[PDB]
Amino acid sequence: MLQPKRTKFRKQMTGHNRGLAHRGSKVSFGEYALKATSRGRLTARQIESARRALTRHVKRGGKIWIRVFPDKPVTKKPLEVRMGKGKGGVEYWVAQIQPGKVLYEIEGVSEELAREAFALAAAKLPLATSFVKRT
Amino acid sequence: TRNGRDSESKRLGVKLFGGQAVKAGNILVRLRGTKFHAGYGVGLGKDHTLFAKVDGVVKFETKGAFGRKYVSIVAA
Amino acid sequence: ATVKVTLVKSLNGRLANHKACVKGLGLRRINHTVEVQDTPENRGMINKAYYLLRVEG
Amino acid sequence: FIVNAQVRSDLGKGASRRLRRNAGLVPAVVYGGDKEPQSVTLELREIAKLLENEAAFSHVIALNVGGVKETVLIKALQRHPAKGFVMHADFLRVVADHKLTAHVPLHFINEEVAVGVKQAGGEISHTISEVEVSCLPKDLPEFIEVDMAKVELGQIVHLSDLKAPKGVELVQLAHGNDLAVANIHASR
RNA sequence: UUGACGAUCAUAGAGCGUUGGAACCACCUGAUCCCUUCCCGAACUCAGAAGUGAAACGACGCAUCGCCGAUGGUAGUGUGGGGUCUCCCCAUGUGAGAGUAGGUCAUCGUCAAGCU
RNA sequence: CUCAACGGAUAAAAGGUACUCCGGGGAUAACAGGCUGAUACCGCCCAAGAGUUCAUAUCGACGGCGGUGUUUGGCACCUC
RNA sequence: UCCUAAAGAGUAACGGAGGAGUACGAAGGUGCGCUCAGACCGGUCGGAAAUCGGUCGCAGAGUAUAAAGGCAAAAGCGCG
RNA sequence: ACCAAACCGAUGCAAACUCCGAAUACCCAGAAGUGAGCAUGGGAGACACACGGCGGGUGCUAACGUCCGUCGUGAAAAGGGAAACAACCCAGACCGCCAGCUAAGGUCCCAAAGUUGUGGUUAAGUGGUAAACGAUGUGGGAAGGCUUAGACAGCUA
Repeated sequence: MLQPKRTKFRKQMTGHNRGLAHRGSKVSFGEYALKATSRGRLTARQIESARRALTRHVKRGGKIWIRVFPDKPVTKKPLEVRMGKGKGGVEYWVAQIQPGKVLYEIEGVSEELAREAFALAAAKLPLATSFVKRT
Repeated sequence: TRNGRDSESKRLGVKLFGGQAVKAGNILVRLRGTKFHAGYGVGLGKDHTLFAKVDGVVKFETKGAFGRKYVSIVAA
Repeated sequence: ATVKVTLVKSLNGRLANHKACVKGLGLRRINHTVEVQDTPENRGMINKAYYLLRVEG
Repeated sequence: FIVNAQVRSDLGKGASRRLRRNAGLVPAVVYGGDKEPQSVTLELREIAKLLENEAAFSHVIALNVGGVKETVLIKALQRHPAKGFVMHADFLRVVADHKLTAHVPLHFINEEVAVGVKQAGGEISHTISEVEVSCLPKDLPEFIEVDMAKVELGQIVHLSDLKAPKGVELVQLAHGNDLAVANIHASR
């Protein structure tokens, strides 16, 4: 899926997920967008479930942009292992969302076609998203 | 594969701040290679350790082209 | 002039710093009222411990 | 296009948030060429009508500060990112002679029937909008009409092609560049 | 009209354009003689102007790049209390960064030397 | 001088015990309890599709949100 | 040596990343001189790239040895 | 029809990336008021820590898990509050009293004190446990859309 080609390091801290989103909250390319109103983190297989939902409800044209990109590796110790022997291996990759961030953009369609298309992509994402327009 | 092995923390810093009084051997700055340059009355020893030579008050002034940090001791 | 202060909270679950601001004014226990000479330095201590105090004039 | 304001002699973080929940107001400033900057309260129920309007961004608005009247153009909108609503307004006095700078909407007026669309299986992809302006404040550009009905499947449209009327310059040609505007391409 | 040595380090920079000689300065002539080149009078040095201001250097103009940069708002944060409590909110003290209005073709000092 | 076990026990040192023994410990494991649910097991949301046609008679890929403490676990609070 | 380490010092984990158990009689002293990589165009058998000439550079090179902090009085390079 | 440096424009992100950049904490100096530093000696005890708040590592941003930084309480502190509840709020017990005012928490009856006053809201026993998600539940606030030229419903082709 979406992940970097080569990385300067292999593992990374956890950190926190604070603040709002002041850059990333403005629609730039499309004319409609699905911005996110609750904080969370998306695990890069949800993105391909939500992408392949929008691309078959259009069928005709339109252009799709994917604004967010996962770059944060997240580990997971295997089962039946006591704690404290190192750090587990990287299983998947995560992007970090915070309220206001725009997830998908669309243009070249009707608004009422697109409004019922982001309904399909929102049922695959674990966040409370909304519908916004270009100003 | 296994990685502990840190070192033992040399105690670097800056002693003797903006308005102190000094002597003739005080040290004023350990250093790690010229964060601060030798100003008016200071020494710059072997491993870039600054030190005083005359008596007075530390200054910590920025001067000149390149904008380098000059620690001078003012007879005041 | 002067201004009278009133200790209306306890001193026991407090920081180590507010507990010396009140002792610098000269308050010993709750409902103990003193007179301070209102200088820029005495009313500086009141601004730290404003919530333990009652500045009633 | 008309608004009316008040003076706002309370500045901070604390006094600025109590405006938004208690009274429903919105802070603002008026800063211009001749005078000092002056702060101002407006309502969130009024600016809502102006921001809903189409060409209101590139247009002159008369402001009633007290009974004080001034021709005011708007160049900023700080906006709340999470919920989405207007935060402080930051607009501009208009002098009769100092050049000016604003942003102007585009329309792409005639693209129903394009030779790239009707002859070859066509698409029209608007890359840019909100192109700037550098005018004289006397005569305003509300919008700019672009016509992509004409020539080709497979041509892009630059900034040099579309025309700014009555002697108005474009800042992007004042710098050494020429941005592409719209494309016509084949669908997937 | 210049020349030396500083003060201050871009609001002093870069780019473009214009302009100055026989006082200064620079190029210039020749290396015989000092002296020099891991080869070369290029650089270094010596005896020297004619010749020239082309180049260089200084001055004078342009905000085109750069560089400074308000006000207002916003982020964060010390203490006290809250709440739906992996995050925020209220009272109070504090308050950027980014961007906007706009700015900038520097300002001085010591001598010799040009009204001086 | 490398017990480099780097403040270095001596010039000079490997193993077994289900035949075992003394002094202690829930400062510490195996059984049951306890907190926790990754794993489990029972659901529920979108619905690509197949079901001849027809998404919901029956199933339902890609993915999301929970409940029970039932087994594989995590920790080591109780009892040597 | 860096990170965890909370803008003074210090600070743990069978926490994340790397290196040493040496070289040098000049790779030291001192006086005198001098600037990088790269880009590009011209040029005999090299030829994407050797040497030479040129413009543009504005440390993107170099530093005996890991990384960090530095370096135009150059701490980098040459000669007596 | 390949792709694809490099370069221009818009657009996001780093504990081991910085052109920047606070609050606090540290140092040294100045003074006013209020109330205990240095040095040398004698005697020890301690070197199994616990939870909670605010910053973090690890874990599954799971555990009354575990290793750190800092303040507080237990340990070594009773009394009142949370039904019972070391460590959470309040407050620190020299002794006597059949005396008065208060703090957190409260005022129908067990159970000491308001069946107090005022303005609205909820009918589910919510209060007195919970998620995506669903819905002509209702109260408020701006919106518009059409309409005595006959709208919406309805019965009429």
